[PDB]
Amino acid sequence: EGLVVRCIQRLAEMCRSLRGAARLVGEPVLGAKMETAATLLRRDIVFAASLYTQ
RNA sequence: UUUUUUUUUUUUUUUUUUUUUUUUUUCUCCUCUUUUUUUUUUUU
Repeated sequence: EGLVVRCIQRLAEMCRSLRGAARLVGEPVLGAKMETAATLLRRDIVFAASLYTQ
């Protein structure tokens, strides 16, 4: 479980960039379930990162 | 005997206003028959 988190943070970027395409076309049927997936993907272990964040 | 790298949730907020129910039409139009008009009066 070292490459899973990197694959996750790679997936979340394309899901964040598909919103601009769904908005450009004008088809919010997919842009709504994609927004729900985007908010459904953000966990807390992903953002742990390093020790002295703050 | 299969390594290394590919960022992410738009920025903004400390704007004034001194009125008052309604609201706006419909034309001129042959009234039939015993009468002058009876009448005080008293019992409420």
